[PDB]
Amino acid sequence: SVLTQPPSASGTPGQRVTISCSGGSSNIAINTVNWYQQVPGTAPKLLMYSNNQRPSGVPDRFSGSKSGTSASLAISGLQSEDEADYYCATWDDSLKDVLFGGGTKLTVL
Amino acid sequence: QVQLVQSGAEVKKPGAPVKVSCEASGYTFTDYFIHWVRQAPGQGLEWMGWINPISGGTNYHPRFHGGVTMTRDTSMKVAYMELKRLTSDDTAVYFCARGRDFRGGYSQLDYWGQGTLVTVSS
Amino acid sequence: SVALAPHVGMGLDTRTQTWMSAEGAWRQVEKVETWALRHPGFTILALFLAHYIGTSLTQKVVIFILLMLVTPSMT
Amino acid sequence: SVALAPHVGMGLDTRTQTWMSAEGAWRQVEKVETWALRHPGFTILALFLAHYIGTSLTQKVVIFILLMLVTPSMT
Amino acid sequence: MRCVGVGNRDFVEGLSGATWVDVVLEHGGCVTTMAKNKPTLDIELQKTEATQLATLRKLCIEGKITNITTDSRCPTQGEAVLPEEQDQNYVCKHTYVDRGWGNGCGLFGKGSLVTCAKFQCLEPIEGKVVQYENLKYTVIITVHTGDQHQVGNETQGVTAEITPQASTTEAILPEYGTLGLECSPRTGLDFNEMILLTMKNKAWMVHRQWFFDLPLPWASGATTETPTWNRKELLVTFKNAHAKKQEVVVLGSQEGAMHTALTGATEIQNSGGTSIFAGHLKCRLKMDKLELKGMSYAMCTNTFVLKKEVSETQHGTILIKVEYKGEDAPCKIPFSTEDGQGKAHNGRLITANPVVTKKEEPVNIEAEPPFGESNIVIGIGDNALKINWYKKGSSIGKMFEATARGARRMAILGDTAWDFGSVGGVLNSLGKMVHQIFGSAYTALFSGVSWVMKIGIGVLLTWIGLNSKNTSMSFSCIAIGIITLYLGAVVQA
Amino acid sequence: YAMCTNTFVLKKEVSETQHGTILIKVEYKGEDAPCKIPFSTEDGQGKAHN
Ligand SMILES: *[C@@H]1O[C@H](CO)[C@@H](O[C@@H]2O[C@H](CO)[C@@H](O[C@@H]3O[C@H](CO)[C@@H](O)[C@H](O)[C@@H]3O)[C@H](O)[C@H]2NC(C)=O)[C@H](O)[C@H]1NC(C)=O
Ligand SMILES: *[C@@H]1O[C@H](CO)[C@@H](O[C@@H]2O[C@H](CO)[C@@H](O[C@@H]3O[C@H](CO)[C@@H](O)[C@H](O)[C@@H]3O)[C@H](O)[C@H]2NC(C)=O)[C@H](O)[C@H]1NC(C)=O
Ligand SMILES: *[C@@H]1O[C@H](CO)[C@@H](O[C@@H]2O[C@H](CO)[C@@H](O)[C@H](O)[C@H]2NC(C)=O)[C@H](O)[C@H]1NC(C)=O
Repeated sequence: SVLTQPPSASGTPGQRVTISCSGGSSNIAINTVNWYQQVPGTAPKLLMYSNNQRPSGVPDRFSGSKSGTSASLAISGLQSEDEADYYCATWDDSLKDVLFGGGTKLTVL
Repeated sequence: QVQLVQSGAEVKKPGAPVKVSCEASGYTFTDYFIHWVRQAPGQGLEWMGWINPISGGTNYHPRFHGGVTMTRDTSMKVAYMELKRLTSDDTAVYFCARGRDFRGGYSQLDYWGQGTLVTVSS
Repeated sequence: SVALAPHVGMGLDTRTQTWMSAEGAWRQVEKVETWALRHPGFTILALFLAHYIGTSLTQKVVIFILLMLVTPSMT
Repeated sequence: SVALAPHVGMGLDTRTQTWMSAEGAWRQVEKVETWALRHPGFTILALFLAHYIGTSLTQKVVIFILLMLVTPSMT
Repeated sequence: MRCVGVGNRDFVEGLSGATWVDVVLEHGGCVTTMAKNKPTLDIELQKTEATQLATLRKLCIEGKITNITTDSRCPTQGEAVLPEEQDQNYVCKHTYVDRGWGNGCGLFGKGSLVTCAKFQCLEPIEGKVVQYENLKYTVIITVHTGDQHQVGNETQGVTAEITPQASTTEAILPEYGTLGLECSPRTGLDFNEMILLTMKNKAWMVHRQWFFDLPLPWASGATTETPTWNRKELLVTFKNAHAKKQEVVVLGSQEGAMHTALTGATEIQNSGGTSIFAGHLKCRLKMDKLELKGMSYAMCTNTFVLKKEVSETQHGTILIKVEYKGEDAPCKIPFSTEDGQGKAHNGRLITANPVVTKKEEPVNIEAEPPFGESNIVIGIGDNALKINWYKKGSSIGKMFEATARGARRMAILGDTAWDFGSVGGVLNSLGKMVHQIFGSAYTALFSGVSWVMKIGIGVLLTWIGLNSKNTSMSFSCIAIGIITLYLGAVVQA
Repeated sequence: YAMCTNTFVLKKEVSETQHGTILIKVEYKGEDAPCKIPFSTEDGQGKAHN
């Protein structure tokens, strides 16, 4: 299989918006998902270095987990500086390669 | 600190091999991975292949076996990737990232460099 | 380690083939064969033991075949 | 390897310790013993086979020990 | 119809008193059943899903020794302890080292030393047990309606799922009546001593007794994020160099080790819950309510054309795809078989009474012609059709193939194999009891003994019977030996 | 009491007791009056009472 996540829009007032990542029975349903956000034009940083563990990203407002075949991320208190493209990447074990997603154009008003 | 210089961006012509150097110092380079993820303009970034500096071979993405090659040296702690064939398709900036050897950490790309950029034209 | 003692004969019979029937059908005999080709020395000892313990023909041949099977496997 | 033919008994030994001696000393033996305690059914057949083959207690004992040892190690 | 030329499907004919026929539904294969007057039908088992699993004894097939510590004590001063000894994550042993004035101890001799290390786990391989409460089988029954898109089609049919609680089930058919199933899942495959083992994206079924004796670290399987692993010493290995110091290694990962180990296990593809394939199940067919569906219909007289050429299967079965001409009545196509220059009807029509429900869509008529020359007639008119076909097989060859198939079925299904075509009778029950006693004796006596040992023991037993004067013992042991050869040759499949 | 005339259903599975005995727990959904539970044992390919 292959993962596909949708691009979506949001607003600068704080609200829970869910970046859902959908996969299959061999790539993400058994393995740890990894969440990336990139400021456009430069090197993406890592947002979640485990399934639900953040190394140094904006704390207490970026938290998410995965359920079965789906992984999701939740952001709270999203302001304008959070304008970024969000990536979910999971390790595929059947094809012995990591499976990066197409990308979300998360625009915040 | 630990970082990757990734040398400087260079652009060439089709039908010739180009090289992208990628040095990461500041830590024991042997244990950790190098991933070489490509990123196209206005497109999502896809990962291609690991290189274990100590004993590792190329494990490219299925799209890219026989399209790229990866080498490394342990003394200078640098990983080399070169493009054996430049078509019109590969017009993007190629990255480096440190990866863990954990099964849950194959996608663990904690640190990234600047990003060496290469485009092809006449 | 765990690589030893497969449950080849575990007896949970099924119609479809197993995980690795093709290799596992012959891997043990392959090990014995490659061990024998590597080391010819044990053949003389096995022949000597069988000849000087085997009272009859059948006893001698059984002793020889068992000795030639056990040692490569016990290696 | 397939971990079925350990690099043992090559003769090129030295005072220094091997890669793994404390465990490889008893690995194969423990496999045989856990097999035997798990499945006693083969013991009856081995006893019969050793007993009805031409019987001098030397022959019976060696046949029984070999036959009970070979099947576990080489399944 | 669904079962045409697939997995050596057979046809079990005949019905007992009150019309129950016993059938064991081997998975990966299927059966068809003709009747005295009732329409034939084929049953195939598939997708024996098992849901709502429970996890116990998750093992660990990799290590990562992160923190290492050591301590020494002078000779004749007791064993040197280490503060990092009583934690629930450290594994170590005591070894002896020689100490001198060059090492800081005044007394010469052998001294104690320890080297303890924390043991992170990586890549756990969880073990899952299945309970009979949530188990579900699924058998698809297809009637021989002779549809255009019915041959070899895995989609057509009606699902009649069965559970170990509700054993009985009545499959509803489209205007054919009800079929009564009395299958018993508590026999056949036994999941009480079978444990599903899932690692990475692959799964397996291993006998429970064998799933605790394979040497690896194991844990409670409570997924509490801090598993305190029992028997950590087995994976980590200490090496002591020539006297002197002591160091610790990790011994890599056991991935391919486990993949090699599970040689005799089957495969169970788990995507949602688990979908255990390679199953086995015994069934009973209460066939009272099977309408022939063609009692009122009449034998039409219009001509018939065929779409594709006559074709046969592996068995004695030919598949004919005929089409009906310009008469609007949905009729009952008659059928007959003829010989070369004479007129003799012997070819059995394997399917039910074929009926052309609609003018446009063809019907797939399949039947069993006799050996040798065969002529086929597809109507009452002089110019209906003539299908001449030559069958290759011979009667003795057919009997030999049937005996081979029966022996193969007996090898896998064992004591319950008598139930496959069993029609209620004393002789089948007597053979069932006798073979059950003998099979219990045989499996108990040969348990875990592999195929090469089976064939060796068999040939040795045959020889010991070939050189004996005790006649009764000779024949008993030679029979056991021949059976042993056959089981050794057939096993692994 | 009278004998029941409606259906039964298993709330929980059956299980042995290392003595050759079963514990079948049955719920009676039929709204009718308290009735004696009918029982019979069907042997293999036989109607005999064992
Ligand atoms: C092995 O399998 C992989 C896929 O699993 C094959 O990768 C395929 O590679 C071709 C060319 O390298 C890709 O075509 C490209 O598609 C993009 C889509 O936007 C298009 O824009 C390009 O112009 C180009 O046509 C193809 O998509 C890709 N398949 C994928 C990614 O699923 C690979 O070629 C195989 N190797 C063999 C057969 O030796
Ligand atoms: C196995 O059985 C399925 C189930 O019927 C078969 O699928 C069927 O396929 C045919 C054509 O391939 C469909 O015919 C339909 O005809 C109408 C009118 O001409 C047209 O409008 C439709 O677009 C379609 O072509 C039929 O509906 C379809 N049955 C369904 C969907 O239930 C299948 O062909 C059989 N064989 C195999 C090998 O699967
Ligand atoms: C056991 O090993 C761990 C491995 O990291 C050590 O933890 C480090 O301790 C040093 C000393 O203070 C710190 O500077 C590091 O930041 C620690 N690393 C981590 C990841 O915590 C330490 O030697 C031991 N840890 C114990 C005993 O808890």
